[PDB]
Amino acid sequence: QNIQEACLLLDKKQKHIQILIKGNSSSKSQIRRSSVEAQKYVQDKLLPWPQE
Amino acid sequence: VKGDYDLQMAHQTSCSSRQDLVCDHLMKQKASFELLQLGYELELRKHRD
Amino acid sequence: DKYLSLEEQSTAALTSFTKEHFFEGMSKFVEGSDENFQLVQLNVNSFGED
Amino acid sequence: IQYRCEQLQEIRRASQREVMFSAVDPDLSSSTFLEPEVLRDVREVCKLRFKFLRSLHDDSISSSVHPGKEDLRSLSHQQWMSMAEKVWNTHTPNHILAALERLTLNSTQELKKLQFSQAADLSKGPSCQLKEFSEPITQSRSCNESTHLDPQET
Repeated sequence: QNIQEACLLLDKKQKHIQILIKGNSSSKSQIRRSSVEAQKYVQDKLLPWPQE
Repeated sequence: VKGDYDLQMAHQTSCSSRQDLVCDHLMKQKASFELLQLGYELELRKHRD
Repeated sequence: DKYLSLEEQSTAALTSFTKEHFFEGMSKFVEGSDENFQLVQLNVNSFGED
Repeated sequence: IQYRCEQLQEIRRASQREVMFSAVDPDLSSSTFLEPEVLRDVREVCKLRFKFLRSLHDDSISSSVHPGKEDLRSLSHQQWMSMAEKVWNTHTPNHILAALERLTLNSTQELKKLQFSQAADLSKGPSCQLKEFSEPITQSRSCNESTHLDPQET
């Protein structure tokens, strides 16, 4: 019975590893977007003010 | 039969420990990404002020 | 790009570690456990080819 | 405007300081190299966030949804946000990134050490030479009578 419960625990941990791998790939993609958003805000909104 | 179940239990405990090691590494990587992401949000707020 | 490349190398090292010791040996060990807890009555007839 | 220019010029001067991080040779014992403050502070913020993520993971595996754990999680997240914002205000972005690169390198070397230590055990055939696994940790000497079969009978 302990051997069966340990197999179910192994499967739950395996599902969580898959969720974490997918989450870290998404987070890496989101950091890249946030870098481009900050640069674009500086170019479109801040840099024009000295001429006015 | 006794000798086989002790062997299976030892094998499962080793596999469970190795899964926790993989989880802990992925969570450390996740913690570093969320720090970087907060850095960009704070920078964008200073730019708006 | 330097940081994200180091993080890819970290992820590749993790992937190597996961391949070497989860795949080649684990699948065979789980299938055999479904046999009922019959105290092996050595009944001659049913033991297969092994 | 002048006060804001002074603040940004101070961040620029802080960015120009090269942060020396010590070489990770594995066999070199204990020596007294002082850890860079940025590496310590980034490590503690990442470790606090890791403990928070781990507490969320342990609670997802243990089906004991104890309801009194949500308030403690919100406090842990606010404490992380405040420390992370403090780190982003005390240290330059270049130094924070270089500290993260160093932390990722250390994590990659820990994984490689774990690969080499388990490969050396498989090449020894079944000869039971129980040699000197020395140091660690525990034996909390308290416990009672019970019969537990010393099970390292081969």
